[PDB]
Amino acid sequence: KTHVQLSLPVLQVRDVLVRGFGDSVEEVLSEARQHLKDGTCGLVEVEKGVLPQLEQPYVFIKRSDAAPHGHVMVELVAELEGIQYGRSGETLGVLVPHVGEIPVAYRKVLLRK
Repeated sequence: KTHVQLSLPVLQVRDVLVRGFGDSVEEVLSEARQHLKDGTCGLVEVEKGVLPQLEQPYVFIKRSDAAPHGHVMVELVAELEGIQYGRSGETLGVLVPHVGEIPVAYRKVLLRK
């Protein structure tokens, strides 16, 4: 399938133990997709002060369209030193590894895989 319904745990930035997916744009997009497939991916909602507490490159989920079965359609965009790799809509948050942190909510998305 081109799209997968996922429910992503929403983490507080100060709880996150592993604050990025790796060291290159290509690695972070790769690892993000592996963790999404394995159910080991969390979501941090972007507000003032959040991104400087996480590791670059960043992997965003961005709205890809205007929401089947409650799931917003999203795709992955990476960012490194102010350059983005991909072009999409509004940021729903930044993806991070999930290693058992307690979430504050769940975000239902339809992920373009």
